[PDB]
Amino acid sequence: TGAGTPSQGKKNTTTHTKCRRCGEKSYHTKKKVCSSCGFGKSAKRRDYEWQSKAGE
Amino acid sequence: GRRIQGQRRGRGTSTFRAPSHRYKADLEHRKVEDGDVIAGTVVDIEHDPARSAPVAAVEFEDGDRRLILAPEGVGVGDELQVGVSAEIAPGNTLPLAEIPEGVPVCNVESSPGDGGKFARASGVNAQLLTHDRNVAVVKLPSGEMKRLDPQCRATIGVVAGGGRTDKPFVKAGNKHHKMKARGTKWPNVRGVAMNAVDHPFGGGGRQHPGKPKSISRNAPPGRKVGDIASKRTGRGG
Amino acid sequence: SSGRFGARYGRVSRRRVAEIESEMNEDHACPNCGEDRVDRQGTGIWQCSYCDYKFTGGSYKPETPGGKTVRRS
RNA sequence: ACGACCGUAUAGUACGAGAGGAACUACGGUUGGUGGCCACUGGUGUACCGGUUGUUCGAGAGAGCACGUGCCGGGUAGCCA
RNA sequence: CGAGUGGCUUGCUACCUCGAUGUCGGUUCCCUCCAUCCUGCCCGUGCAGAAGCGGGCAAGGGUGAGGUUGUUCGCCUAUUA
RNA sequence: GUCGGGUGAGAACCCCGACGGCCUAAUGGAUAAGGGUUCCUCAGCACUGCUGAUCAGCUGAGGGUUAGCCGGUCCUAAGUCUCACCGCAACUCGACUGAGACGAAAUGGGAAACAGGUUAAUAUUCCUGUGCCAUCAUGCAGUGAAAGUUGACGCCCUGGGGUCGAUCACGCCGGGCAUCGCCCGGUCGAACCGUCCAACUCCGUGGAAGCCGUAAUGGCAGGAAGCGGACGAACGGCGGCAUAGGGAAACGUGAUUCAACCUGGGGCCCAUGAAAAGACGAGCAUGAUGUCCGUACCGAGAACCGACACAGGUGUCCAUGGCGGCGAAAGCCAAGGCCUGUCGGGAGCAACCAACGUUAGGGAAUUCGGCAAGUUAGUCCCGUACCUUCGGAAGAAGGGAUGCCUGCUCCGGAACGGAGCAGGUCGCAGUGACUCGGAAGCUCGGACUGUCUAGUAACAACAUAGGUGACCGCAAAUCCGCAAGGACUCGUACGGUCACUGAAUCCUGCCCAGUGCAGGUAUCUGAACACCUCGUACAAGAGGACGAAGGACCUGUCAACGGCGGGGGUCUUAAGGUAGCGUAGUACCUUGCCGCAUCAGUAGCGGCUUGCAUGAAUGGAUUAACCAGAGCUUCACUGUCCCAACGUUGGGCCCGGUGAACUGUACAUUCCAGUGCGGAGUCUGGAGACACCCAGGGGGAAGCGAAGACCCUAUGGAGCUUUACUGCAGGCUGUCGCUGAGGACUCUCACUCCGGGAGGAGGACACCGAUAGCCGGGCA
RNA sequence: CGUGGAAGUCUGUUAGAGUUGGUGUCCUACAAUACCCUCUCGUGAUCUAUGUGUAGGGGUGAAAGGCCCAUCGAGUCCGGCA
Ligand SMILES: COc1ccc(C[C@H]2NC[C@H](O)[C@H]2OC(C)=O)cc1
Ligand SMILES: [Cl-]
Ligand SMILES: [Cl-]
Ligand SMILES: [Cl-]
Ligand SMILES: [K+]
Ligand SMILES: [Mg+2]
Ligand SMILES: [Mg+2]
Ligand SMILES: [Mg+2]
Ligand SMILES: [Mg+2]
Ligand SMILES: [Mg+2]
Ligand SMILES: [Mg+2]
Ligand SMILES: [Mg+2]
Ligand SMILES: [Mg+2]
Ligand SMILES: [Mg+2]
Ligand SMILES: [Mg+2]
Ligand SMILES: [Mg+2]
Ligand SMILES: [Mg+2]
Ligand SMILES: [Mg+2]
Ligand SMILES: [Mg+2]
Ligand SMILES: [Mg+2]
Ligand SMILES: [Mg+2]
Ligand SMILES: [Mg+2]
Ligand SMILES: [Mg+2]
Ligand SMILES: [Mg+2]
Ligand SMILES: [Mg+2]
Ligand SMILES: [Mg+2]
Ligand SMILES: [Mg+2]
Ligand SMILES: [Mg+2]
Ligand SMILES: [Mg+2]
Ligand SMILES: [Mg+2]
Ligand SMILES: [Mg+2]
Ligand SMILES: [Mg+2]
Ligand SMILES: [Mg+2]
Ligand SMILES: [Mg+2]
Ligand SMILES: [Mg+2]
Ligand SMILES: [Mg+2]
Ligand SMILES: [Mg+2]
Ligand SMILES: [Mg+2]
Ligand code: NA
Ligand code: NA
Ligand code: NA
Ligand code: NA
Ligand code: NA
Ligand code: NA
Ligand code: NA
Ligand code: NA
Ligand code: NA
Ligand code: NA
Ligand code: NA
Ligand code: NA
Ligand code: NA
Ligand code: NA
Ligand code: NA
Ligand code: NA
Ligand SMILES: [Sr+2]
Ligand SMILES: [Sr+2]
Ligand SMILES: [Sr+2]
Ligand SMILES: [Sr+2]
Ligand SMILES: [Sr+2]
Ligand SMILES: [Sr+2]
Ligand SMILES: [Sr+2]
Ligand SMILES: [Sr+2]
Ligand SMILES: [Sr+2]
Ligand SMILES: [Sr+2]
Ligand SMILES: [Sr+2]
Ligand SMILES: [Sr+2]
Ligand SMILES: [Sr+2]
Ligand SMILES: [Sr+2]
Ligand SMILES: [Sr+2]
Ligand SMILES: [Sr+2]
Ligand SMILES: [Sr+2]
Ligand SMILES: [Sr+2]
Ligand SMILES: [Sr+2]
Ligand SMILES: [Sr+2]
Ligand SMILES: [Sr+2]
Ligand SMILES: [Sr+2]
Ligand SMILES: [Sr+2]
Ligand SMILES: [Sr+2]
Ligand SMILES: [Sr+2]
Ligand SMILES: [Sr+2]
Ligand SMILES: [Sr+2]
Ligand SMILES: [Sr+2]
Ligand SMILES: [Sr+2]
Ligand SMILES: [Sr+2]
Ligand SMILES: [Sr+2]
Ligand SMILES: [Sr+2]
Ligand SMILES: [Sr+2]
Ligand SMILES: [Sr+2]
Ligand SMILES: [Sr+2]
Ligand SMILES: [Sr+2]
Ligand SMILES: [Sr+2]
Ligand SMILES: [Sr+2]
Ligand SMILES: [Sr+2]
Ligand SMILES: [Sr+2]
Ligand SMILES: [Sr+2]
Ligand SMILES: [Sr+2]
Ligand SMILES: [Sr+2]
Repeated sequence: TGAGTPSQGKKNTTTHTKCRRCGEKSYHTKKKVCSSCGFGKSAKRRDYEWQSKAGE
Repeated sequence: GRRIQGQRRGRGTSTFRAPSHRYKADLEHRKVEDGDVIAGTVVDIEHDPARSAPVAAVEFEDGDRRLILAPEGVGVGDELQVGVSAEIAPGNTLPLAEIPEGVPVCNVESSPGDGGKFARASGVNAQLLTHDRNVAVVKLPSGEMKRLDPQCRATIGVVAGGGRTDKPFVKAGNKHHKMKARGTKWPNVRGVAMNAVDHPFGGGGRQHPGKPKSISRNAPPGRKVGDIASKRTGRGG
Repeated sequence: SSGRFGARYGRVSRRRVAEIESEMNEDHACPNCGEDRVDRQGTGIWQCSYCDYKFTGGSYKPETPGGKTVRRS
């Protein structure tokens, strides 16, 4: 079985959903953690300095 | 390189873990204060998934239903006694001090009250030899003379299920089924069949180890493979 | 008794299974009564069809050479 | 757009002690190549005619499907070697 | 021993191509060369004949089927002018 | 698909009818996920639709999903999270232990619903009829009440009960057909309430010394059969439900085989096959309450994933529709669905291509190689070799039979089950299509089933049982973490860790010098702290004394890394190649020599064999069985070949409609020679050349496609190795702190472990913090 | 002789799984791994759905340097970074 087109047919699992905290479709319904704002992981909002260029 | 299989083991992931949720009971000796007046009737003889040997279901006088490490000959209806003044009959648990010399014993304690550590596998037994006010010398299944506290409890008789090692597995499937009930990754791929990246014996144009197999005790995990601190190797000599 | 194994496995593997399973399937004398009615229920578990006596023995034998040594002392 | 070979007569002759053994010429054929043609032989021929298995149309009659003919037998014209 | 011709082998060189000119052998289809294997015409002979050996002109046509081997090469078989 | 017709400005493809087809585990029916309005209606054609469109999954506007009893909700599973505790420089980090919560929508457990009717679209939800569960309230009964049972369970074989379905018989209702009198459809009716009970188990009676019993195992004086009885099943029978419902009508009755469902018997395990909530236990009347969330539609060759209306991918139930046959097989046909695997028109329709049929004579001559194709084929009877681990080999091989029709026999309760007999009889052919092995031998490899490079390798590679060695008594060995801690482990040497070899059979020689590991060690070497000397009003520093692990040295060890020669009738460096096997998948020479086989055999097999450079768990030899593994031979077969022909289907060609891409410095009708950075359509000389267009097979454009994978170069990169350089973890060991009392010793009070506790074991050690020496490709 | 019905047992396009040859078709594809015939397994070390765990010098690996979302001799994203 090829890793391309024939392996795409099994993709009917729901993982990333609309988040209660930020509104982005990044709340992993299995992990119960948001990949965008960090809801479920931290009280503080997920933010990183690498999201922008070093001197900005 | 990459971490070897023995290093992946320690992490304790699913593949390396024992199916604990499928295990019956942690076969330990009963807790008595003194007086010995604790006895019970054997209700059933069950199979223990953890040790491939049988285990006996006993119902005690004070209403306690517990599984006990079954010696050979123990059947339904039989009365077993646990305590100091217990009868010297097969299947009874009493301290090494009260058990006579030259009598085969099993499920021996290391420290008094631990519930039993030694001689628990199928058909094995410890042999009680010398007595004293300080020490009870027991000969363990490996042939080692273990000096123990006479206050260490033990069950009389050899462990049940003897001669299990006598019949061959014949086929891979039989091994598969046994291994699925244990905390072991099976089948075993030889290191010599792997790549250099995966094991110290990996690599080469042909299959052979890259250095001698006898490794030092001081060797770090990732290198300690083959014959660990061997005093000698081979059959002859 | 190893005809189920066919032309596979070899002499020693299927000779030792035939011998062990021959002695396992035999008529064994019961510790309660004296009747030759003991059958295997599983690994190490033995039972008499007469008096319903369920007991512990060897894995394939109802009595091991080491189990008979316990009675002596 | 023809190349080459075998054979018969020449001749058991010329030549030669013998053994052996030609040629000119005239004939018949074979092989390779070449161009064309289908009376003849052969192939095809899901044109056509027949036999027959299974199933469906109630039986019969007569038919459909079974890979582009179910299978089997015969095969006209044409196209072909 | 001396003098050469060829450009099929091998070697030498590093001129051309490394922002790519797809390998060997085989096959299929076309053209060509002559240093001619056969066929035509010849000269010599240690040319009686028959069968040969050697040489000359000559490239019209022909030079086939197979066994081992990927083989080219080569070995082998039976045919063949 | 075709002929009529409908609607429309417009019709090959939108709709009706007829005729003709396609799909049968699906192209039908119900659904999970996923989609999200795609569902229905109306109005449309700018967009989307492989052509067109009046159609539409498109555009726009409206409408549509109704529940005590179907899911959710509740329970607990692997497991997840939160809080507390602890760690960490710290946290959104981290293991344990506690508590709490979360974790199952087809497909785990689970209080209770059936039948009909209705809409454009919902429906066990609405409506009609009937029924049921839980909770609470009132009334009556009851004082029992929690022990127990249930929930609740693996794999294999099998009996019994039994419904739907299917079929058979006969009757009734309706239809079809029209030489017959056959053929098709229907002949209905639930939940629920009540009742019946086979199997199992048990009791009384009885009294078997050989009987009882089964498909099979089995049962019994410890009490068999027989007899009586207690307990006791179906989604089943029976009655009600039902002058309910449904049907145009009749509105059946019996039977066989029996999915569902119920209930038993047997066998297997180095494998042992969830839990919890809940229910029962534990009555009856009447009445009230039963909220919240889901509910449309698709579920796929157009509603999902794959950028697409993608030939891909994607779970469950319908596995019992008819003939057929062993069959959930083929082929054919219903029910149901469809003509949307969605562009058409035309040409005996050429070449050429894809799929394919048939080819006389020859029969592998084809080719690296029988690649491709073909041959064989079902069932019964006869018969069957070498070898073998006695299982197998084996469907070996080889030979015969096979239809229809008439009348019968046997087995069985019977089948619309099976096995046979006699007579008759047709064809070229009776497994008539379909379905359906070609066979035999020698050699190599791996024992076998199994695994693998998702996407050029399925193999001889990996695995395997089996063999072997190593470590460890559990406060262990091995391993993970910075730590707190953790896996192994609900485990304990018949264990499990770390490695090697790789079924069985016969075996497994010699070497411990080097390297590795391990043990020992008079003596030698061996760091730091403390101690002593010198030095310094102190300090730096120099030296000494003592000396751990380690090393030197000695010993053990090869199923530990490995080694098993040159010379001569010892030498290197320990030994000097034993059984075997051998021109090997290992042999350079090499197509070795001899033989087999062939016309011819670098092949293959056998023998020999001085082996360039075989050889014994780096396992040697051998081997039945097995194999999409490598090589060879034979019989059979054939278009692989001699050598090609004709045909079939889809293209190709012409017409309507739709409508890309690759590629493009310029010029360009070339050819032969030459020249040129030595491989020119373009330069030079000649030759040839009127323009444009169609079809073709691909000679050239060193054709198109890709900043060469080869090679080298760069004080480029990465992965990997080691006795490369340098370091970092880790292990071992000494020393200092924790740390206490009286070069060997006693104790207990810190500290550690065991014990529920009392208390026990150990103990100034160990753990931990710090430092020093050694080892240290585990890692950078 | 029968009964019994074992087996990593055999035949099998049962369902399902796999992928040997054709080096066929396709190769600006129906398809960034497809189509067809052929072939292997098909009661077990079997296949499969859903839920769940293991995470990047780390997993996972019957070991092919295989696999970890068309990405693997060290995933992907962004940042270091011009
Ligand atoms: C037989 O070994 C060979 C070696 C090299 C090449 C290729 C080269 N030859 C011509 C150009 O140098 C280059 O062409 C390319 C790369 O397309 C082919 C075969
Ligand atoms: Cl084991
Ligand atoms: Cl639902
Ligand atoms: Cl039964
Ligand atoms: K080049
Ligand atoms: Mg225990
Ligand atoms: Mg496991
Ligand atoms: Mg292995
Ligand atoms: Mg490898
Ligand atoms: Mg390494
Ligand atoms: Mg090897
Ligand atoms: Mg090896
Ligand atoms: Mg070219
Ligand atoms: Mg000449
Ligand atoms: Mg010429
Ligand atoms: Mg409309
Ligand atoms: Mg509907
Ligand atoms: Mg479509
Ligand atoms: Mg022929
Ligand atoms: Mg040839
Ligand atoms: Mg073939
Ligand atoms: Mg009869
Ligand atoms: Mg060979
Ligand atoms: Mg194999
Ligand atoms: Mg191997
Ligand atoms: Mg592959
Ligand atoms: Mg394979
Ligand atoms: Mg092993
Ligand atoms: Mg072993
Ligand atoms: Mg030879
Ligand atoms: Mg040896
Ligand atoms: Mg380049
Ligand atoms: Mg290179
Ligand atoms: Mg580098
Ligand atoms: Mg503790
Ligand atoms: Mg390195
Ligand atoms: Mg999973
Ligand atoms: Mg490799
Ligand atoms: Na020259
Ligand atoms: Na060539
Ligand atoms: Na010539
Ligand atoms: Na040849
Ligand atoms: Na259309
Ligand atoms: Na009933
Ligand atoms: Na198999
Ligand atoms: Na040595
Ligand atoms: Na050797
Ligand atoms: Na043909
Ligand atoms: Na061209
Ligand atoms: Na690399
Ligand atoms: Na028998
Ligand atoms: Na295939
Ligand atoms: Na296989
Ligand atoms: Na990484
Ligand atoms: Sr596929
Ligand atoms: Sr899926
Ligand atoms: Sr979290
Ligand atoms: Sr931040
Ligand atoms: Sr324990
Ligand atoms: Sr305990
Ligand atoms: Sr190696
Ligand atoms: Sr030895
Ligand atoms: Sr003549
Ligand atoms: Sr003569
Ligand atoms: Sr037809
Ligand atoms: Sr046939
Ligand atoms: Sr000339
Ligand atoms: Sr000549
Ligand atoms: Sr050559
Ligand atoms: Sr040669
Ligand atoms: Sr449906
Ligand atoms: Sr229009
Ligand atoms: Sr619609
Ligand atoms: Sr819940
Ligand atoms: Sr459920
Ligand atoms: Sr029945
Ligand atoms: Sr619906
Ligand atoms: Sr599909
Ligand atoms: Sr129909
Ligand atoms: Sr269309
Ligand atoms: Sr014919
Ligand atoms: Sr041949
Ligand atoms: Sr040949
Ligand atoms: Sr025959
Ligand atoms: Sr072997
Ligand atoms: Sr795979
Ligand atoms: Sr062996
Ligand atoms: Sr040594
Ligand atoms: Sr020798
Ligand atoms: Sr063309
Ligand atoms: Sr099988
Ligand atoms: Sr099969
Ligand atoms: Sr191939
Ligand atoms: Sr195609
Ligand atoms: Sr391709
Ligand atoms: Sr083919
Ligand atoms: Sr950057």
